[PDB]
Amino acid sequence: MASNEGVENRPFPYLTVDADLLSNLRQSAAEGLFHSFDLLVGKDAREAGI
Amino acid sequence: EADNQIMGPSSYASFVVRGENLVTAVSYGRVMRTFEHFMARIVDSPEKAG
Amino acid sequence: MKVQGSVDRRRLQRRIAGLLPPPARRLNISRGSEFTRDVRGLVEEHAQASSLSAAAVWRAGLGWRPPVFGDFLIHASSFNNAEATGTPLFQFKQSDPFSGVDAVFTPLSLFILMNGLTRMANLLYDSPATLADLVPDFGRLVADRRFHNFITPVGPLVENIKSTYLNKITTVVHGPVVSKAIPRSTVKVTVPQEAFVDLDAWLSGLQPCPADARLYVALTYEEAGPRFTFFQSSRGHCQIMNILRIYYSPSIMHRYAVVQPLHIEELTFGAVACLGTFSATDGWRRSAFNYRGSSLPVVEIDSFYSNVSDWEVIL
Amino acid sequence: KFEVLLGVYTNAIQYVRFLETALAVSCVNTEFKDLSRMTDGKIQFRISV
Amino acid sequence: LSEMVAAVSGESVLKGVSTYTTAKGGEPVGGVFIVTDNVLRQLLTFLGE
Repeated sequence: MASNEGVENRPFPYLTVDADLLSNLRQSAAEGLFHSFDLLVGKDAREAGI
Repeated sequence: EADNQIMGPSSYASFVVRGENLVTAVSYGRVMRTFEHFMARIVDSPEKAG
Repeated sequence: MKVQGSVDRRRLQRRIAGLLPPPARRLNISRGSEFTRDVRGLVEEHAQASSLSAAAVWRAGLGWRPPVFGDFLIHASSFNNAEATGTPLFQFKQSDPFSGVDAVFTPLSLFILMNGLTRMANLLYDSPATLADLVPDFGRLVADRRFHNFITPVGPLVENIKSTYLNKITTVVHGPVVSKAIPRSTVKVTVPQEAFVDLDAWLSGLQPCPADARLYVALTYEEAGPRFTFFQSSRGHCQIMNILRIYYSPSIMHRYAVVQPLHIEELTFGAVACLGTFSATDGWRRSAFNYRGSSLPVVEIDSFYSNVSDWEVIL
Repeated sequence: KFEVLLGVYTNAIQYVRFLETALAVSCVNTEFKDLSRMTDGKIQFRISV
Repeated sequence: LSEMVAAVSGESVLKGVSTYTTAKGGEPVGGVFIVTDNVLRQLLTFLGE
């Protein structure tokens, strides 16, 4: 559906998980597999302010 | 009237965001006033009627 | 028991000490050891500025705005030694010989060529026949109306080294006006107060105020000869021309007799250029010249960013 | 020969602080460390009748 | 007279010297009222002490 509906951008402490997710990422993001996904380009991929 | 003098505090009352509030600020984007107080009221004692 | 106050100076000192840029690297050539030490510092700085490997080697964290200087050489008759620094000047093109003189022109010189302010201009220039010799086809170029194509704006002058016949002149072309001799002391730009029309007040919800206000320049062939006018406006390049034509309409009505039905080369009423941009919400300042016969009131404007434009036809 | 000149300086400050004024009895003064970050704040009174 | 002495005063640029004090001790002198002799006696009548 729409990109940003419930996506929170806030900087949480994320867990580093071992399994690999990168496979088929951009294609499944473009066709629309999962709803409420957010893409951020290199200028906007940082820890947000508080 | 021969007083020409009062007495007041010399430094401001400090308030700082501790960790217990910092987690809520980071995740939920809200900070409570002196979380220690609400925790001593809610979780520690069952009644503690005011 | 002092209060200690409400704000702390340690924070201010620290953050400002962080804000100061590192010093320029002097290189000491006269003494050997100082030279060697500065060269060592230079190689360390290049190692510190170009290696993606480390992070402290990343220095880009936290503008170059002098003007572009252009030097012109002119005869000592076609320029008063006393004329103030920063007056916008306009240039002319010679056909074969250009190295002899450039023949750069001043607004009072244009007022003289075109025929109070008259008396001031004569007290600057009593015998301005050299002025007629600089443009041989003045009487031809008023009619051919090609006069604006050759008068190219040069803008404010900074310095003029004074010689017997030739004059050395430094002119701001693009960028903010600034000097050179010192840590770049600033200048301002002067235009006579008469023969200048404020087109933001000529027609005077609430009209909006932009950040930047521009100065235009226009050249009009009336039956009383040609004349030049500079306009302090702010609205837009698409509206200043319309408002200017509305302004000139009473002077345009007179040109029915002079125009030629057969030859269409004379019809243009004038052209408009944009010289530069200055701060709005301020206004300008009033001063008189300090010369021997000085009676002209003059507007002078701060914060001039010289961005010259071309002549655009209006009619 | 180069001439070095001296020209004297004066300051017209006066020591002034907020708590030493009496107005400071009107308010109650707390120092918040990071106030620019706080977006909004509110107080919620509950009054029984 | 108090209005008169308030109209002046202020700050001085030099700000260096020590000022005359009363010999008994205490406050340093603020200013000088130069008058004639008759106004002097009448001011001593209106102002004793």
